[PDB]
Amino acid sequence: SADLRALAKHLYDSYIKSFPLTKAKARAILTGKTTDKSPFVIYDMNSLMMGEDKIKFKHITEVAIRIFQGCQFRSVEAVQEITEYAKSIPGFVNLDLNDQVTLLKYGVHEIIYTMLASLMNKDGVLISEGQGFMTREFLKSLRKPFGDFMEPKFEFAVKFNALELDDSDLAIFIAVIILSGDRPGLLNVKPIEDIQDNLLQALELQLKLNHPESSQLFAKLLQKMTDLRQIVTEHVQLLQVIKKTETDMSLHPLLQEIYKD
Amino acid sequence: SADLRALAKHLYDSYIKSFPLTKAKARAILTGKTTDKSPFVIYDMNSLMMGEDKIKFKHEVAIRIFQGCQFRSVEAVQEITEYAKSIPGFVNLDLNDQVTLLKYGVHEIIYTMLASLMNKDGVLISEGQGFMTREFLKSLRKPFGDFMEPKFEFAVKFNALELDDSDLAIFIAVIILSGDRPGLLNVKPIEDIQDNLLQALELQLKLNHPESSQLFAKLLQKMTDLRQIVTEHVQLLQVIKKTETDMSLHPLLQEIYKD
Ligand SMILES: Cc1c(C)n(Cc2ccc(Cl)c(O[C@H](C)C(=O)O)c2)c2ccc(C(=O)N[C@H](C)c3ccc(C(C)(C)C)cc3)cc12
Ligand SMILES: Cc1c(C)n(Cc2ccc(Cl)c(O[C@H](C)C(=O)O)c2)c2ccc(C(=O)N[C@H](C)c3ccc(C(C)(C)C)cc3)cc12
Repeated sequence: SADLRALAKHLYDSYIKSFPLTKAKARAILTGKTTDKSPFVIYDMNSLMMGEDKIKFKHITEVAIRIFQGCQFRSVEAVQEITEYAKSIPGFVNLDLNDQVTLLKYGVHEIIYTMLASLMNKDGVLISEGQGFMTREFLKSLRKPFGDFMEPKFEFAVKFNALELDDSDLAIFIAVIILSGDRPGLLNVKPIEDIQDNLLQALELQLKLNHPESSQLFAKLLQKMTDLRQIVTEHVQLLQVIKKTETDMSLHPLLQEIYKD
Repeated sequence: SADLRALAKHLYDSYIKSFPLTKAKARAILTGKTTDKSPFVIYDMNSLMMGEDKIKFKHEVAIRIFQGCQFRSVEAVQEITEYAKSIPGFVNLDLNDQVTLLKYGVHEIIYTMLASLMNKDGVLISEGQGFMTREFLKSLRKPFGDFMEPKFEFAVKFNALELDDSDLAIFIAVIILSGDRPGLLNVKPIEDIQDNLLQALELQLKLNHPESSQLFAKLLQKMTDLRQIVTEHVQLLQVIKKTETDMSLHPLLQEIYKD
């Protein structure tokens, strides 16, 4: 039980270090103060063109494309954040290297949607590391197939953010997603599930000591893993339609090499 | 706590009352126990066509097998419907909500209970008196050949938890009482009923499986594997309705597929 506190704090610390924009920092920005500087708001086409001028995005080499490709940049950015984090989970580095890769290959989408929930409200999502805020309505207004890209993630974020999880809770949750013993292609599932049994224990205790008035929060949190998986499925189906019916490229074939799987 | 033991006992009795073929019965048939009579195995044609003699058909071949397979499915929708009414609070909800909860829950319940009738080599049929092999089903002409295999793949993973009926009774309740279903008017009274069911399920597993860590959590993550075979199955329904348009889908099952 103290061992489990050690694990929960350890992961909280790794999560702080590995991820720039935490849920507290992001919640702050999304709702009035802490009133340092408001974010640039993109709400419509014209506010976008000024947003590229002002904020200055790292991914600028249409329009519904250019945003789609910002997500990809940021996703690939995030994957390295997630990989460094995975390496701090007790036992992860000592697993077979083939298993490590597999776990990350399948975990990362699910983890990206989880931490994206942290950056969203009902009305939009923080971009450029907190400097910006793109409206939900604007994203739903983009043409097919791009109008329906972001919406399944907002629908999710609304339900997930209602659980009112802290970063100390998310940190453990993230480690549980990564260590799923049912990913296709794993060679040695035993030690994976051992580690996950420990993370789940720690999550259940964390969840009790931190939210003792919210009954069965543990069970409700594990039920959202269903909703996570269904978003990765709805998203693979969309990448299908893009690679099928879009000149989603030109390209530097060296770019689409970077942004494949 | 005592009240959760009480809810658990109540739901177990409604399970036994509403389902003719329990897991425990299934398991006794599948092994070699003297409590139950060994099944007639069907592993190809002639075995099928000799199984016509030792019974039954339902009450071409891939058509005749899958038409009856749907008949047993309506019956199961009836058995599940009757079980659901026993769950404290369910019948007190909005009527619209009662149907929504069944519309999305039945498939998840059917495939959970179908696991009880299965091991890796095949599946119990005709109330336990036949057994049809996995390879035989897999040899059937496409698209029906690939119909049963996801079910087998889930079942083998799920039967690994070694749950028994007193555990399934509660779990099946939790499935039906999910507040995250499309088109529900008042989620909140549903979420409260589910909150009790999980509390009850938690205790039930800790008492009935004291040596197996995080079975509460391992079990709940299997709902992700169920949702997946439901979505895989409607994809396959679309294809069946176009290739073999000679085949009738029962209206109760018509209404359920619109999601
Ligand atoms: C991390 C992330 C964020 C912050 N957003 C919102 C968002 C919305 C719009 C823009 Cl222009 C954007 O980029 C800006 C410039 C930024 O954050 O700096 C970000 C996202 C929007 C969508 C996604 C997303 O769906 N990523 C999926 C999981 C994804 C897609 C494709 C890949 C591969 C590797 C296959 C290319 C991985 C992951 C991820 C994110
Ligand atoms: C409850 C159930 C059982 C016990 N099985 C195994 C099985 C396999 C084969 C037969 Cl012939 C069978 O029926 C016998 C006669 C019986 O009475 O038990 C049952 C099943 C196999 C499949 C399914 C299932 O997926 N049913 C869905 C609702 C379904 C949808 C659509 C169709 C068609 C092909 C008609 C479009 C069938 C079934 C359900 C079951």
